[PDB]
Amino acid sequence: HTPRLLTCDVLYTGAQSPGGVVVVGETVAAAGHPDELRRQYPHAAEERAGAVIAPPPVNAHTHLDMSAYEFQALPYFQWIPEVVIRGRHLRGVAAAQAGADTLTRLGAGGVGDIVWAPEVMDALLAREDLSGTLYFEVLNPFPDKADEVFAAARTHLERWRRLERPGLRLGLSPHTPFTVSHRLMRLLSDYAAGEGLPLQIHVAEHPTELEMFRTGGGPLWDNRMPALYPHTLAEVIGREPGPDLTPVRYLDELGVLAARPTLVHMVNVTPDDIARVARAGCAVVTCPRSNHHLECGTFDWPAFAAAGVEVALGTDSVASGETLNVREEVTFARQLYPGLDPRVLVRAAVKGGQRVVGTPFLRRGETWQEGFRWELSRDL
Ligand SMILES: [Zn+2]
Repeated sequence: HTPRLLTCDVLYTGAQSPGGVVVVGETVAAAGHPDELRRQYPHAAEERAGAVIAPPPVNAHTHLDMSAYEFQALPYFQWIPEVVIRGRHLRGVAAAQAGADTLTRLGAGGVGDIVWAPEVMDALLAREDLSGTLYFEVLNPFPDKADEVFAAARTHLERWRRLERPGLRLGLSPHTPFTVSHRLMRLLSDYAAGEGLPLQIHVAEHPTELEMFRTGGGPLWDNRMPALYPHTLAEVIGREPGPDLTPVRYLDELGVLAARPTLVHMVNVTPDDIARVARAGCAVVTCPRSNHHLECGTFDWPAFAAAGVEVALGTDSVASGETLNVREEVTFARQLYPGLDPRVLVRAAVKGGQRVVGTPFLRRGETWQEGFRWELSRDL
């Protein structure tokens, strides 16, 4: 027949750069380094196929439905009006179903979705086109309410666990280290660890979070809505904030990292925090655009990579992440980390995410799919 050599900047079948794929008809003949290919197929016509050739990326963290409650609980979300405004429509089943539709049109790559409304979980759990993990979000900073909140959450979880099918599993998501009491956090992590339920916790997203764990105050805590929290952060976390404390150290000493939960954002951490995460074997999900729009600072990917921590990519909800298309986060991340090997970004988008949410192979014999050529991606 007639082989075609499609070349790209980064290929992921470990990622390779430069990259290339020889296609014969609609079948992959070979995939690897391009020079190897031009030498193996001298008569093959070449085609510049764009920057990336790889399976559709996994959106390891997003919210297809949210609550005014979680917006109200986080002061820094309010400081960026556009985010609150954009987030208002992200309520209920209809909006969630439309989001899932978008994910499917984008390549049907896996997804790590945080769910708020029980009715949304009912609907998404029944989506035969989705794959990944649906994490039920739990939020309550009052120690005295921990037992009852846990019991209510467990009931829902036990019910849904029976509806769970291969490819789309149920997960749990304690909101943050400061909107969930220390008692409820441990009840949740222990339960999930024992039942084999994946976990995702938003940690150290904004710098003001690290500040209050150190001083008990600052722009976040001092500007919260009083009725939504106990009178002191100490009451929420069960210990006094201090100079040597951080939300990560808090979770580590609380014994929550023992369950190997996936930590989201993780922008404002210290070298010691990174060491604790690496030791525990926790994976982390970074949402580039979201962090930028929420003025949270920048995730230190090179530091996490050097520590050997598994990194995945997410877009976060569209309120702060713009779109549900992770291909766009890869582009953004390339700009954020000039010294970081682009191959690391692509591998993270695909393999990293798959490992977090639970990947098509691109090799000889496999059907060549246009979905592997990112430059041709359509969200409609
Ligand atoms: Zn989130």
